[PDB]
Amino acid sequence: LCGRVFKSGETTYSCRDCAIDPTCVLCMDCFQDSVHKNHRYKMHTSTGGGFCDCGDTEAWKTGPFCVNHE
Ligand SMILES: [Zn+2]
Ligand SMILES: [Zn+2]
Ligand SMILES: [Zn+2]
Repeated sequence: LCGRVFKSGETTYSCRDCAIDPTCVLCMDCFQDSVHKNHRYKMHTSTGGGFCDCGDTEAWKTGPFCVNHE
């Protein structure tokens, strides 16, 4: 599990194809090493205090782990 806490302004990513809902999100480092960079991804600018869902098998229809966290 990544679980990194986002700072305000940080760039993060959801996947329209795989996210169970629009709040499922990856930090940039996880996103870049994930299957979702080749999907219908959607960038989000953090308000601050959200967290990365990399490794959460409940959050992603495919590829819940990036290469770093597999
Ligand atoms: Zn992460
Ligand atoms: Zn990861
Ligand atoms: Zn995806």
